[PDB]
Amino acid sequence: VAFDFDDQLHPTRTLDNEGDSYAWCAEQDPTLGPHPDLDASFDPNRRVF
Amino acid sequence: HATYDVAPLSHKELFSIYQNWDKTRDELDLLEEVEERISKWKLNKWEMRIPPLLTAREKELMRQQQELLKSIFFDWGKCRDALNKDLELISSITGLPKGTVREKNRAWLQEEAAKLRWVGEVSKATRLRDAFLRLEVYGSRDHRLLERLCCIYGLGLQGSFESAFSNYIVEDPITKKIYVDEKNSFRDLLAYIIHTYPQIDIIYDFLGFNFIGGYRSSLRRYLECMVSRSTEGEKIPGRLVFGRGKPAEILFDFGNSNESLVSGECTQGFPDFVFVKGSDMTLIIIASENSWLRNRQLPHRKQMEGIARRASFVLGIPFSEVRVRNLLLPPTYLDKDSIVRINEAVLGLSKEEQRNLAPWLEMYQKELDSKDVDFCSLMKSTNEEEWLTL
Amino acid sequence: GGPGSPVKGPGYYAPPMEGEHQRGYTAEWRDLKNPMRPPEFPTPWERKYKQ
Amino acid sequence: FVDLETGTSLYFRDTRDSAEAVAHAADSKGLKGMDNAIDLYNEYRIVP
Amino acid sequence: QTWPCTSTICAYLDVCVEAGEKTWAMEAWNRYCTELKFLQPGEVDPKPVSR
Amino acid sequence: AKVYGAHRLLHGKRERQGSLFAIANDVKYDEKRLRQQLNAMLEEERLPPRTRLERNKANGGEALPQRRLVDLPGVERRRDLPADPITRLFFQHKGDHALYYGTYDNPSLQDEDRIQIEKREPRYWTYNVFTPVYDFCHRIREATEQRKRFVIVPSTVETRGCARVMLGHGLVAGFRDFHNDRAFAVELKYFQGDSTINVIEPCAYDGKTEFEWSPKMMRRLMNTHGIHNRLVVYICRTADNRVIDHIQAVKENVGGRGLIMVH
Amino acid sequence: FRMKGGEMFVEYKIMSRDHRRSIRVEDAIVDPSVARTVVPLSWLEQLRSPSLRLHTGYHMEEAVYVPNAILAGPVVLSITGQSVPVVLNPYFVPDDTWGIRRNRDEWDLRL
Amino acid sequence: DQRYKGIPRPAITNLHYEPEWNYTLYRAGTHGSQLSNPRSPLTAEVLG
Amino acid sequence: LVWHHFKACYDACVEPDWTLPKRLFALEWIRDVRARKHGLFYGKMRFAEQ
Amino acid sequence: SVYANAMAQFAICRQPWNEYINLLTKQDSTPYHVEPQEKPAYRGRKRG
Amino acid sequence: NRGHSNGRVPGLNTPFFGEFDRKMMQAMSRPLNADRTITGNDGRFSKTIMINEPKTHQALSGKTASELSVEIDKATNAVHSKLTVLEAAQSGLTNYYCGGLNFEMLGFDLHMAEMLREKARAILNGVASVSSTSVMVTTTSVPTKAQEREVGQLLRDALRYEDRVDDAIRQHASLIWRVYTAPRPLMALTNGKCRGT
Amino acid sequence: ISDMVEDAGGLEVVPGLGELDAKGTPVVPPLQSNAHVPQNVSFYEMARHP
Amino acid sequence: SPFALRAAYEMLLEVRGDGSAERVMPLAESLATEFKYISRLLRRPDFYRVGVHTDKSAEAWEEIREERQRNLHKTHQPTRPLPDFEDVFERNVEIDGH
Repeated sequence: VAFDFDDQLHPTRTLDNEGDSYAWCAEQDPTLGPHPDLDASFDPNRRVF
Repeated sequence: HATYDVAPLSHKELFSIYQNWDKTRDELDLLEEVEERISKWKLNKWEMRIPPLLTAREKELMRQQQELLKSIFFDWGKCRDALNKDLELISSITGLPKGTVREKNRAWLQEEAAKLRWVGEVSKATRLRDAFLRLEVYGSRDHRLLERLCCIYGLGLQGSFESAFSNYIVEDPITKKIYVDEKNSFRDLLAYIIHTYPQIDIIYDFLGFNFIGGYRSSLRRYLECMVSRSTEGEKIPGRLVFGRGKPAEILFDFGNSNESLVSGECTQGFPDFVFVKGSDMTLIIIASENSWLRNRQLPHRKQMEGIARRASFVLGIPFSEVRVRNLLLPPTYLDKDSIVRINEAVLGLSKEEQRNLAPWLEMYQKELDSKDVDFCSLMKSTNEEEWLTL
Repeated sequence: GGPGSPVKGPGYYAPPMEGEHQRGYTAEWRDLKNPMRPPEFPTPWERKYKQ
Repeated sequence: FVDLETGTSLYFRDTRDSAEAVAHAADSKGLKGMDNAIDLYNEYRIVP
Repeated sequence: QTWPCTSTICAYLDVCVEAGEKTWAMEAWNRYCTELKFLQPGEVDPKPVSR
Repeated sequence: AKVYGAHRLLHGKRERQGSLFAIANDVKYDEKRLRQQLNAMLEEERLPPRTRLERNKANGGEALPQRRLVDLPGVERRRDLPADPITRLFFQHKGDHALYYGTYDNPSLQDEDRIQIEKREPRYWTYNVFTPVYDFCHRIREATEQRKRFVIVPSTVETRGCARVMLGHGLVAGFRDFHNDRAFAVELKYFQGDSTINVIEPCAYDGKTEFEWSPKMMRRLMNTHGIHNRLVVYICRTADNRVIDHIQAVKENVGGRGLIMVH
Repeated sequence: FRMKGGEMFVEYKIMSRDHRRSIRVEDAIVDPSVARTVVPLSWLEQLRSPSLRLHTGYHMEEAVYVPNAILAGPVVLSITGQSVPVVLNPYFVPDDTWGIRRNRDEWDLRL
Repeated sequence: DQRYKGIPRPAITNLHYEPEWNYTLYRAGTHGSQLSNPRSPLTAEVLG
Repeated sequence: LVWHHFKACYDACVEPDWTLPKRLFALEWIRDVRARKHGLFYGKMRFAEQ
Repeated sequence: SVYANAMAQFAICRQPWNEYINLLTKQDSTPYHVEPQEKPAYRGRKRG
Repeated sequence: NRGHSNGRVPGLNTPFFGEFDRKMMQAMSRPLNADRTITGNDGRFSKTIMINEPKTHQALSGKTASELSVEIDKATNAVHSKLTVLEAAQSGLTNYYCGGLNFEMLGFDLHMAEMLREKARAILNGVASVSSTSVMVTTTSVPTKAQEREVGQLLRDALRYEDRVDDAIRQHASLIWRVYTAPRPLMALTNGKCRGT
Repeated sequence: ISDMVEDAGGLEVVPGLGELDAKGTPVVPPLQSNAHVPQNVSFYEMARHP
Repeated sequence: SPFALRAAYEMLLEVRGDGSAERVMPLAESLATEFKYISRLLRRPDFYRVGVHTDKSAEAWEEIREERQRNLHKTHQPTRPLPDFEDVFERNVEIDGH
């Protein structure tokens, strides 16, 4: 719940299929890579073992 | 004073009571003789005016309507005092009497103002300018005539302020003499109003003075009139008011937008009055007060097509020429613009038929309040937010 | 004189709907003056105190 | 700072538009006020 | 700011009588004992206590 | 001499032998008019410019009480505060969804991507009863002790009250209310390696003990042995349901519930 | 302060002791021969600026003759050249017996 | 709506909404102190 | 500047105006006056008392 | 828009900056790449 | 059902316009305006002024430009302002830095001014009964005072909407000039298109 | 500007300033400026050498 | 718009002057010129009757067409004017080949 400076905070869980998370930067520069702050399966109720 | 045997009348009761037949009943003279009296009143004269012979329900709505009228009369009283200050300045600066003050042109204004500048009181010239300039707005003797007549009609609907204008010892002008009066100017003026505007009880709601249950029932009893006295005739099977001369000329008292709005089930479509005049359907919906609810009154295109095609079957009117529309009406009252666009756009009424049916629409000048203009502009929510907005 | 005093009350009337919202104007509407036009009566107010 | 030359151009950023700097449209030639050097001795002491 | 009931207006009016000043009584008349109307033939005489 | 800017005793008029009543009444009248004129001069001397900077800024009234102009469908609606949707703590939830927002105690279902703070409600008699004001102060204390940057801090009216005044007092690089019914984020400010919030304490380690501050109590903090000291900022929630520092609380002589001390 | 013929003409600004209401005099004469300033009575109200220290306008207000005038004070004169204010109790003569209007708009006021 | 539930308007409220109505009947010094202030013209003309 | 006016008046052999320090540091002058009136001391206020 | 056909023929899209940057020449380039090994992580005040 | 919980998010549901913000430099932004058309983000020696107005494509209204002309120089007059990064906080909803005047608003106000001029001349016999030309729409003297009394109101409100357009234009000119004559460094980090002004 | 006018003594409304007379001239002669470049205010002939 | 074209060209000429950097209009008087032009060109119904509504999106226009065709209070002497797609736009024009 508290984030450091140079440490990247949580990634935004994209929609399920995650085909359009790069198609919705079609407006953006053509060659953009996957966004590092995006995730298909980021669940913060994921209980680690 | 609200002594026993005295109870809040109705409009029929008021017509039967305050009906004496004289014709030298000048609207703007009886009204000014009533309003100056209510300006010389003092705040205890509003004290004993709730007839004690009522349940707890009606007594508080009585105090409610009463402090409404009382605020309204004090507004008019301060307006009229600032007005008599304006007339006094114009008269004291020019010499002309206040009587002839209320009709001088902007032409006379410029002429007299140049006169004033010639001898050197330009500050006084501008004082007269602004006095006259806003007196041109409010100095018309029938300035808010219809809502003065309506608040007086509410007063006379109380049964309490019936004697309070009379019997006052009064002093005379320079022939300094004391004498009781008897002229119940309220009796005269209310008789004149009841006898002149037999639809005054509908203008009352329309002007919003009927805060409890605002102008809806008045709108229905006005639509039924403007349809029955326009089309040859339109019966009362319950709430349906449709003709016999065989157009599809219906006015349908569908229901209550707001009671439906805030009642158990949430929908989006609920017209007040469905007016069908051949190929054209019109759903009149009285806007609500929850700006969070005015967003779910206008029916959706699914509804506006589902009424179109259901009507084209049942009403038999051909499909290509079926044009379902909406008409939103201001939430608590009705501005003259909305009465214009009820009659003209919705009903088939031309000026010589209106001026014959609703002869007071000429005096109506109620407009939209600034807090109220935005009732029609609804908030647009996309189709991915059906879970957030209303 | 602070908050513990008896209250001072509204130096006006507290009305409902059609009081000062564009209906008309009270006596507090003709005496108020726009800055451009001069005062009625002349005073030799200082510039420094004016500002 | 005075040694490392970088940034001494900003004191003459005003010559971006030649015509504008000659015209002297706005007095605000200064990096921090009206002049490049206004109160170099006091005003900078404002900082703790 | 109290409402002199019929008894109280009568009282003060006696006082005006004895002191011999009509003005003193004209205002009690103008203010309070105006909405006092005689018992018209149809209406009940001592309308009951209500509140 | 050409001048720019340009009597009852002198006319020596024979003073009217006013009756003892036409003397006493005018004595009382001049006395009362002088009293109220002195009160008016004291009112114009003790006038705060918060109110003096408007008497001659609101002169723009035309003489006519003119109609108010209708404008576009909406320009008077409050914008939302910008917040990037993809690199984010919570989406800055819109205002239109104002019927979607629940409460701190009972929150809605928003920001599924993110954890949710929990409440702080004890169990027995023997425990102190914490409160959002306590937990916000110790969230912030632990984060400034861990050199974090953003804290996700509980959201009650006087928690973000404390935050808006701390931010006004510079103890915090910023805050944000995402309208998240439960949380909101406080971005902390640092200096020379050490936190700017040197210490931050709750007025009460308990909730069951509300500490109303007398205006004199709050005036004896800004008075360190004769030196006026607005250094340590104290947040107190007045009677008007406002949350203000002790400095504006004693500039208007009202005291409020004690919320936090900080410096 | 100037002389045109030796006689000195000072520029000053007479001010209510609170410097609220003020009235300037471009070139007034300086006669070191009358031990009191004689300003027209019209300013007794222009410079009556009722403050708190002085409840009424002035502090001293006495019907004097030279009775022509109202000797009133204290009024804060301020001469252009000098930096020290000069506080006076001027005679306030009326403009009737003593029409101090010498020429077109001039005044015949002396320090 | 509670504004008029319960009880009516205590009608001295008009004593605020109306100033001409509230007065103090007998003046200030009548109860014998008219000559307290030595220098009021009240005393000056009473004594002489 | 105040030391300068003093050197100058001395050299013209005219009386100095000992109100020049006051007229140059008026802000500081009134701030000392109110500092005294507030914290009842005499002399001049030092930055430790601000 | 509604009627963009005229100048929309030669639209000037955005350039591939992400690609340009990723394909710049790096002072740390390696013939065969290897993911660096893990750094020491502070295990507590007991463990440093 | 239900799609995304926040409804319409600009990266997952609808297209993301503008720049990405992998910091929170716009999320932790303080409203310098009562309508929140501006938001602020100050460090210690810097000040970042982010126009927050994507619902109208950053097209500044007259009022917003009057507020911005003052927040820009309120920051470029502060003492701990070394640089003022002025920019647009496009929350993913626009690619615009600062659109022009809200020409929609200017059209609205102008059309209403002309609608009132027309409801006014739809009463009058003798708008042009005068001989000189400096005379403008209002105080068109009539020998009728049931028509003077109504047309004067309409013509005054016409003058008022025309002023509400005049003012948007003057506000925006003065805000360009606010930026131009700003004393301190005003780095207008132009991140996206920017129409006329 | 509204307060520059106030401290400027309000607008003096003089009738017919820029209004022209039949023969094309204006009534109420305009206000005329007396400004130029000062031709004897080089500061050097002032604070000269001693 | 054609009069827009000619206006904007004479605008450029006025802002430019002779063209030399000693008379290309500064910011002050450049913006004074621009104010004169856009001001005298808003008062033309070219703009606010037709030229405003062109920049609505092709979905905004439909959001308006549904309102204009279904809501009365938005059409008949409405509290605020709603533009007519056929007033603004003229289908299938032809000018010298285009």
